[PDB]
Amino acid sequence: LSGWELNVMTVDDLQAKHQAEAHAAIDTFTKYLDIDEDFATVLVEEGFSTLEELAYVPMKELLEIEGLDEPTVEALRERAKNALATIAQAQEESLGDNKPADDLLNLEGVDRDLAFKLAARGVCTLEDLAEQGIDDLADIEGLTDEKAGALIMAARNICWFGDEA
Amino acid sequence: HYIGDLVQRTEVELLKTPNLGKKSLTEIKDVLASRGLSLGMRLENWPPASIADE
Repeated sequence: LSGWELNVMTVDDLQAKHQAEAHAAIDTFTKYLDIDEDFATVLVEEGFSTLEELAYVPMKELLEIEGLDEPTVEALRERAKNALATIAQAQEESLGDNKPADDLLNLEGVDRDLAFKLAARGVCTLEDLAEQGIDDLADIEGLTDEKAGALIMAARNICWFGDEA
Repeated sequence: HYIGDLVQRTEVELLKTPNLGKKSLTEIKDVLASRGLSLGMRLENWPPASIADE
């Protein structure tokens, strides 16, 4: 009716979700900005949308609060550096966590993201993807039952008819 | 629902569908070792002559 997404919770559940979001954002901001935690709690108390890409918003209203925040913009650049490391971690998510082999990557009907999603369940080769079932590949929401069935059938056909070019 | 329907279809036709698994193929081989099912037969639809309606 409003056209926008809704979430329903209790009042104590709202306080628990606010405390969990506060703790998670405080840990993330302390890991990414290298500051103290006692000041971080008092800063995230008044902070709306506590710490995620808030430099585009006017940070001059934070100067109305106590304390100085002159060097923190440079820490934002450090966050970008951490983001690059995070991007390298995303490359690790491509590579370190069971990267697919050349047989699985060059399979027709599958992209790089689909091959990564299939190989994230322990598979590495096209034969390992053929060993998996439709119900085993159904654990990943990116692949559907018909698409997992077609991929399993294609991998089984590549394994069985591999003698023919 | 009946193994007669499994005997009506070929094993190659079942192997061309990914609904069966690798362990399911071994179980199908263990079932077909008794040669009572999956012997590559063809029925009318369900019924043989001994399977008559009375």
